[PDB]
Amino acid sequence: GSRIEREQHHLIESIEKSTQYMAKRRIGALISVARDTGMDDYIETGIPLNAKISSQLLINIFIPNTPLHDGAVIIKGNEIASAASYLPLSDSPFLSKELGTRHRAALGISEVTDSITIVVSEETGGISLTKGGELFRDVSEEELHKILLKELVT
Ligand SMILES: Cc1nn(C)c(C)c1CC(=O)Nc1ccccn1
Ligand SMILES: [Cl-]
Repeated sequence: GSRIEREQHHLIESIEKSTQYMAKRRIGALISVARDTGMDDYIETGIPLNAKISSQLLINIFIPNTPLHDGAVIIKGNEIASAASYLPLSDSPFLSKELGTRHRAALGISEVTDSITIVVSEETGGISLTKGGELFRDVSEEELHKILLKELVT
């Protein structure tokens, strides 16, 4: 009851710290947090980790030209379920064309699941979020904290 609430805030803090580190260095990232709708089919596409959640591990996963970086990290429950997992690309023509594959993958998974997905752009270092087919582009740290707090702490 209260143990899961402490885990969710640790999940939020882990996302904030890792995205800040990667944004400063323009390291692309794609982190999808599953919810009610299971993402088990997409977890199976990646390399399984089943690891404890930490900002340190999230950073090490997305280091460029490493075995674990090319794809999405999926967080299920209180674990980093998989890395290098593949997410469906959205077919939306409304998505801006200056955004890349990570943004299109984050939008695609938000259209068929209720998951919260976070993106770090390797071109601009901007942090974006997707939920329910919508895109919050280049959010600030306050905006990111408010969205994650509302959507991840039940
Ligand atoms: C869904 C899918 N299956 N397969 C074989 C491909 C190539 C895709 C789409 C895709 O490129 N998704 C992606 C790209 C970057 C990060 C995360 N997902
Ligand atoms: Cl990108």
